[PDB]
Amino acid sequence: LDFHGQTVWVTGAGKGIGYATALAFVEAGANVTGFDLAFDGEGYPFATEMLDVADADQVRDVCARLLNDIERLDVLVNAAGILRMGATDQLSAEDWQQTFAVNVGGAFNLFQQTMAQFRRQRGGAIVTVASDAAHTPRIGMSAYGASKAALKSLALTVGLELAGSGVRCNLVSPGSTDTDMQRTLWVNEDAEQQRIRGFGEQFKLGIPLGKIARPQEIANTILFLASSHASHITLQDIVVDGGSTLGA
Ligand SMILES: [Cl-]
Repeated sequence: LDFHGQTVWVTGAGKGIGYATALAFVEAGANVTGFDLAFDGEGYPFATEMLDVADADQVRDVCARLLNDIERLDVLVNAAGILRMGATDQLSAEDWQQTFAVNVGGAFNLFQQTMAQFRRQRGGAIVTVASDAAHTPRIGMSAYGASKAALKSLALTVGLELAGSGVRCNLVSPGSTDTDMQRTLWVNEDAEQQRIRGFGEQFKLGIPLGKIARPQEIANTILFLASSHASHITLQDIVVDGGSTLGA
């Protein structure tokens, strides 16, 4: 999958899926810029822009600055996100509000500052990282799954709005993935095997392929959706979860 010479932006690029994705675009030849709240590593194989995707003004400022110097934004990847868990009636107000400002507002702000650019150049590709929790109700994640469902719907209507301009807009929806947020947030030790088996009691199915996702495996799916191999694919959402939702 060749991306040589293309300008690619990736949010949440500091860790996990976003970092894996930004790195994959570099390994595919692209000119990559990663955006995130912090970049605490000592080095990054892409250019990096500190940015709070929930701060609508900061997004306007950084995008205006970078759009001044780039002809063309070939690929935008929305991968920012935060996970706040709890039963619906126990979730704190802060957790509810920041879940939405990040998981939905983040993209919203990026769309508001980039959609003119996509209309100007008349093409390119967008991929947004939703979640399996947007395809199926998840105990403990009512708010998180709902933000990712709003994100998906936002991204699809944006896709319909730009299709006249020839912009393809798609989503990937990951299941359980080996990340630092997932590792720490497990704590049950053999938690990785308990996830693969499933939790019948909470109506959460196991994983038929018998393994959890690797971040590179999400990133590769994004690269396909961003590439010209997917030249007739728009408004689709690919679930990457070993089959755990049985295709839902
Ligand atoms: Cl700035």
